[PDB]
Amino acid sequence: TVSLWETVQKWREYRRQCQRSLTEDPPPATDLFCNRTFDEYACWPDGEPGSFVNVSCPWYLPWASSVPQGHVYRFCTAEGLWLQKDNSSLPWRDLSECEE
Amino acid sequence: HXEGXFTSDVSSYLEGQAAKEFIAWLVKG
Repeated sequence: TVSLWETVQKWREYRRQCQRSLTEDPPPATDLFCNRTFDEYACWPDGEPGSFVNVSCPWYLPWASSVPQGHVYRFCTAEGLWLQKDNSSLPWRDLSECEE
Repeated sequence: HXEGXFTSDVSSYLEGQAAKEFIAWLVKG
């Protein structure tokens, strides 16, 4: 029975590891890659222009062991910007494989 | 013996919900 405090500690560790990776990983081959980023939910690598990018369900989720095959998706546009949801600047994301 | 019909289920559900609402807070922004 997974508690809030356990989940916060795992999230902090996921964030810490993500931030190290963002800092440490070498720069993309061109500025047309979408920028790696931690969006509070998942750690995203650089994205090739015109491509979908996927990462595994974030491991700190309370139900992570119930979604061991799932992935979350972004789309990197040809201009090096993550695709945005309309009438906002929030990124488009498909998290449906990582729901409870 | 009915699952979800006991006070222990309600208390476990409430604690699980604290963590799930934290997740939903992270997803939003």
